[PDB]
Amino acid sequence: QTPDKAKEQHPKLETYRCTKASGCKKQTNYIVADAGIHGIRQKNGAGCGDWGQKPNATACPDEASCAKNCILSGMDSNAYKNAGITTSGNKLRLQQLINNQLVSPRVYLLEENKKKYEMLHLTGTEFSFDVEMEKLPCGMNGALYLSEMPQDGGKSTSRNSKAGAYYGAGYCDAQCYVTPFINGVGNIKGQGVCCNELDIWEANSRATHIAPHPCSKPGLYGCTGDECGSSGICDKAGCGWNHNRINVTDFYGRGKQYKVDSTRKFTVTSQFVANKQGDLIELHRHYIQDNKVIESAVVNISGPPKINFINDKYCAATGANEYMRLGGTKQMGDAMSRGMVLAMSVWWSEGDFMAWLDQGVAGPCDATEGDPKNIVKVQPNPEVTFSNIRIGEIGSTS
Ligand SMILES: OC[C@H]1O[C@@H](S[C@H]2[C@H](O)[C@@H](O)[C@H](S[C@H]3[C@H](O)[C@@H](O)[C@H](S)O[C@@H]3CO)O[C@@H]2CO)[C@H](O)[C@@H](O)[C@@H]1S
Ligand SMILES: *[C@@H]1O[C@H](CO)[C@@H](O)[C@H](O)[C@H]1NC(C)=O
Ligand SMILES: *[C@@H]1O[C@H](CO)[C@@H](O)[C@H](O)[C@H]1NC(C)=O
Repeated sequence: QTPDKAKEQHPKLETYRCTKASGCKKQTNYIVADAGIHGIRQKNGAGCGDWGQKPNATACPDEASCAKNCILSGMDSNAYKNAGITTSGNKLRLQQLINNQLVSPRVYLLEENKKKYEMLHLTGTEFSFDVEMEKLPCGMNGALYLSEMPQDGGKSTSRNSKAGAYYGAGYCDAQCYVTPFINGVGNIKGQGVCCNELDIWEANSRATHIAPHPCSKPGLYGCTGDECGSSGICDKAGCGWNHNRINVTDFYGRGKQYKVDSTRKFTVTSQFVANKQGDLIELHRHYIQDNKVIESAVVNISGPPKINFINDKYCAATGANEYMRLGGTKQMGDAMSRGMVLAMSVWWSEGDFMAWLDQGVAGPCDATEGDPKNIVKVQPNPEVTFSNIRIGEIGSTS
C-alpha cells in the first residue's frame, strides 16, 4: 500500500545495551504499529482484503494497481493511543480494548532513525524485560517475541513496495498465514508469509510459554501449497516450555502460592547459549521478583532430560518433531544470528481460547473462562505492560 501524507507520530521507547564491564546504557528506540492497524483503504472507503485472504481483486488485479489503489493512513499520537499503544520512559503499554473497541495491538521496535527495524542478534547473548501481567486472565496472550522480518519492511524487494519499516510493513511468522500484503506489496499469489520465529514470552497471569520456531528458509518466504503446511518449511508448533506441562504447577501463577507471582511485577531474563562454533545450543530462563533470582524448575515428568532449559535433547524427548526436522536449535540460532525484529502484542482467540497456553496440562483454566465473552467479565479491560528491555552480554542485563 502507499502511505498517505499524514504525520506518523511513533511513540518513543527507551531500551538498554549492556556489558559486564560498563553496565546498561540507554538507547532511543521507537515503537511502530503493524501496517494493518494504520488503516489500509481504497478511496471509496472499502478495504483492501482480509487476514487469511489475498487482496481486493478489483483494487489489486496486479501489484502496481494494488500499490496505487490501497492507501495507508499515517498514525499520529491519538491514533496510537486509540489503537491501544502508549509508551512512557522505558515502558510500553498495550491495551486490548479501547472504548469497547477490540484494538489488539501488534507493534515492532524501530531503530532511532525510524527507517529500519532495530535488528537483534540474540545467539550468545542475554535478553531481559520487566512485565506487568496482572490484568491478563485466562484466554489472553501478552506476547513478547521475534520474527525474521525484512529490516526495511520489504521496501527493496519491489518498485511498488512503499510502506517500509516506518509504517509497520513486512510482518511474517512461523504460522505461514496468507495475508493480503507480503513485503509491503499486494499478495496477489496468495502465499503464506513465513519466517523463523522466537517466542520468548507468550502468557497470561495463569500460564507462561517459551518457544523457538525454526524454519528451513532464511528471511521472509512466500510459501506455496505444502510449503505452508505442518510438514512444510516452518515448525508451526515450536519446541515449547511451560512449567505446567513439565509438571511443576506451582512455579508461575496468581498469588503467594507460586514461585513467580503473576499479580506483581517481575523480571524475565532469557539466555541464548552458544557452543564454541557460535551455534545456539541451549535456551535458559530465570526470573527476578523481590530482588530474588527465581531459577527455572527442572523437568518433573519422565522422558525429557532432567534440566531447566531448552536444548535439542529436550525438544526431541518432548515430541517437537518439526522443530528437530527443520534443524532444531542450531537452525533457530542461525536466524537469531542474522538478526530478528522485536514484536510485542496483546490478543485473545475466539477459536480455541488460548487453550494451548492455559488449560489441561498447560494450566489451570477451564474450557470456557478463556472465551473472549467471559474474559471481559473477569477483566473488563485486559492489558499488559512490557518495560525496561535490556539486551547485552550474558550476566549483565538483570
Ligand atoms: O493472528 C493471531 C495472533 O497471532 C499472534 S502471532 C503468534 C505466532 O503466530 C506464533 O508463531 C506464536 S503463537 C503460537 C505459539 O508460539 C506456539 O507455541 C503455539 S503451539 O501455537 C501458538 C498459536 O498460533 O507467537 C506469535 C505471538 O503470539 C500475534 O502476536 C497477534 O497479534 C495475532 S491477533
Ligand atoms: C473489493 O472492493 C470492491 C470495491 O472496489 C468492493 O465492491 C468489494 O466488496 C471488495 N470485495 C470484498 C470481498 O470485500
Ligand atoms: C507430577 O509430579 C508429582 C509430584 O511433584 C507426582 O506426584 C506425579 O506423579 C507427577 N506426574 C507424572 C506424570 O510424573
